[PDB]
Amino acid sequence: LVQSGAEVKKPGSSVKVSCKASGNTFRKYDVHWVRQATGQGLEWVGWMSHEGDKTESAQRFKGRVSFTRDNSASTAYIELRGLTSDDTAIYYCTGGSKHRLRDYVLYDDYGLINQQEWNDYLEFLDVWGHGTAVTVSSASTKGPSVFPLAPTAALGCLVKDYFPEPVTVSWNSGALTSGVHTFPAVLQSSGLYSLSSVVTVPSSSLGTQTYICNVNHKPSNTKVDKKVEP
Amino acid sequence: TVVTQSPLSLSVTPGEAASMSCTSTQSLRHSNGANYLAWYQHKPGQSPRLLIRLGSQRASGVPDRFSGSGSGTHFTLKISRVEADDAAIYYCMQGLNRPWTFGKGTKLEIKRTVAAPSVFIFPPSDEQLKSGTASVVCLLNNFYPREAKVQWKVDNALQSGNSQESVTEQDSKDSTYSLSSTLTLSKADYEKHKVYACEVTHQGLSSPVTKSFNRG
Repeated sequence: LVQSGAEVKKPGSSVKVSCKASGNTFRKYDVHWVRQATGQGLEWVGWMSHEGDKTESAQRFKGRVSFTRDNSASTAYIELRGLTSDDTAIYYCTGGSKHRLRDYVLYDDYGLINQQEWNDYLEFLDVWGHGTAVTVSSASTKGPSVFPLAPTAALGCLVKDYFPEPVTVSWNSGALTSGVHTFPAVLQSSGLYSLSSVVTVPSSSLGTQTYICNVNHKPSNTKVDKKVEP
Repeated sequence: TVVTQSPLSLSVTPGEAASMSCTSTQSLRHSNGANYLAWYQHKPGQSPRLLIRLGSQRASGVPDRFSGSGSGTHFTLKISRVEADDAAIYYCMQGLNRPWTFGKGTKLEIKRTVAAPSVFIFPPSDEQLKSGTASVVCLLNNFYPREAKVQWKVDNALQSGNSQESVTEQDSKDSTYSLSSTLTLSKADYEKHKVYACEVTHQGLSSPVTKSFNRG
């Protein structure tokens, strides 16, 4: 499925995230939302039934979320509020298979149904989306500063103080997919990120060979081709 | 109703069995004899994939090495003849009681022979030093297992609480890890000291490995 793109929000604002289905996947399937924070795992958030008669959330989100759909049937929308930095995660919309079952029934003297209760049971979540990352922070957009790392040897680039994520780091414009290592970024006390990318080459080639790391921070239109020599 | 996975992490030599377990407090078996516990895999930077539904049934594409099992409160995912492609975090999810809850997850990593890291040290660039900040980086390269400790030392003084490290996900080819630690310092305090060392400790080494440099 095709979700909307990454969003950045100040603590206490609201986010609305989109999801789109292929044809009528949203009436053969129920619509859910799962997230995953930094040190967290998969966490169900809420759901909304294709029949349209049930909308429920996880406990933590009661009072904060609102799950609506476009009544052209095409688009799903989640809205989250009271935003903490804990609500910084990748948000996945997905389909679901529920079993609507009758668990209780009671018939009257006339044979009619006097009492009944139907319940939904989750069988599986399938056809997932690509995840819409939400960053709840105080900082603003910031192009990174790229610094050289210089001394069989090692060398690389240092991508310093950017916001938000992500940042890609290619080497030799894609010619080098060997001996490279690009690490997870770390979140600094500045509220900004810093990532490192290196490559391991033999020193006999340091004078002969060229090594240009390609850095692209799309949120702030910062693209840098930095050449690394000792 | 809480469901808990065990163990937290798995170490499997490729081509071996891997057995996990999801255990729930209340029972997950609906009165129709259907257990509502699904299994999912999640490889990093990717969307999670369903592999086992209704306790034992497999979804479209899941090889028969992944076998769902169990009933009631005791379920079990089993990966037989694991490959490097199967290192991931596997999540069980109950679907009987509201609210529906995911599991804590069980991480699977490839067991390997012990590999020591190759250590490198990078002084701050002169480019960076004009900004008032200095960033020294220590590189840990292609080691296994993941457990490793770096100790920053400035003029033979153990630094603690001022650095920041980060490890890569397990490599698909050699099943190793790599760590990057960044000691940060002011341009003023960088210039008060001469020796910057990086003492790496890993079970692949006989003794700890220190990689140093001197200002100038």
